[PDB]
Amino acid sequence: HPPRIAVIGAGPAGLTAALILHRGGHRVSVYEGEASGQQRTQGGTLDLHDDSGQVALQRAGLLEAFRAVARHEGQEARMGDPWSGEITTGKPEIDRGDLRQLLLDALPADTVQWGHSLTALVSANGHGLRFANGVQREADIVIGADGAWSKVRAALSTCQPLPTGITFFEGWIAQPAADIAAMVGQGSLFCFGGEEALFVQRNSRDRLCVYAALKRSSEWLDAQIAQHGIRTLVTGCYTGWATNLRRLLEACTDFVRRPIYSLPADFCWTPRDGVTLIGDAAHLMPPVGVGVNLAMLDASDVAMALCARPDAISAMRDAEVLVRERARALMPDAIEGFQRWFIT
Ligand SMILES: Cc1cc2nc3c(=O)[nH]c(=O)nc-3n(C[C@H](O)[C@H](O)[C@H](O)COP(=O)(O)OP(=O)(O)OC[C@H]3O[C@@H](n4cnc5c(N)ncnc54)[C@H](O)[C@@H]3O)c2cc1C
Ligand SMILES: [Cl-]
Repeated sequence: HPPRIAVIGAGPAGLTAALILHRGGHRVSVYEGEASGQQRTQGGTLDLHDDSGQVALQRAGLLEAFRAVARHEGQEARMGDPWSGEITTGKPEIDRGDLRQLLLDALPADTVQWGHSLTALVSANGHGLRFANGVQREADIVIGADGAWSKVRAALSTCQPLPTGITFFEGWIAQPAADIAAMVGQGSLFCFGGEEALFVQRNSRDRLCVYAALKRSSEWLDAQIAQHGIRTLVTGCYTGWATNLRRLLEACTDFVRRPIYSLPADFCWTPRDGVTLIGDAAHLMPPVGVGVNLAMLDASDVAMALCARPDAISAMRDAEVLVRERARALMPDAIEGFQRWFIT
């Protein structure tokens, strides 16, 4: 019988896998924890690399669609001196929500099962899935594309992501003043102040995404935030910075706390027939510019294998080796490199 394929997660990995499987004539459902009204809130910017994200879109028949919608407007990465506030200068881009929309727009209406938050995977008739809403399903193939805190990973491993000692505080400037819009430009502004850093990107709707990155223990942040709240704590950490960069920070309405976790480079799970992990589920690592690109490439490796080969279990097993070998080669530099951003 043609296999019942369950994808857990409607991120870039899960949607990329579902689209390649659908186009290969496979029966695929994606189970997404979030309700449909959740895309269109995410608008951070990213670029798809010619050897990963763009390969995945080509495999899914969407490379030209991506090229039609991408910005090719020569977005430059700028550097800011935290103390002088001086800015210097030294790749097809798409907002995160527009990437997810592109994949959703290419899929049949029924593909994604919204409000299906996986709570258990129970293996051998194949694999049982239980959802927080009480729904039960049975699948022959389960692709874990369920992100940093993958429930599918929790079925295969007791190993958890570890804190990096860095937390990003994410803010938005919906209508930047002329001065801060001109300072950031059309692209990115990166400011490394040691244990404080500031990462700003303009998205396709001329909104600024702000990451206030703090090297602080979770315990210290808990105490300070409990007392002062997020906004006061975040702004308080940059009082030694140039006035121009502090104004950029103070223009943010709210901040969300985004602890930066990573799986360890030595991460392993015992392979299980008919179950695998892709993207952040398989190899969550600090945000050094690989995550969406790897997620989509992983999805395309696994989905192509399931389309090309009649032995589904063996196809998945071979694709998993490639996913894991590729990620293990990148994770040490990602983990150590990220730490070196915050050295003093
Ligand atoms: C602050 C920050 C900045 C980043 N910047 C960049 C960047 O500039 N460039 C870049 O390439 N990457 C960046 N990343 C990394 C990137 O966001 C991720 O690597 C990428 O989104 C992973 O895709 P995915 O499909 O594996 O997982 P996700 O995109 O996390 O998708 C997982 C999906 O699974 C769903 N889900 C979770 N648990 C369940 C469950 N139990 N049942 C059902 N559904 C579930 C979630 O709702 C979600 O839709 C950044 C990350 C952070 C934290
Ligand atoms: Cl990343």
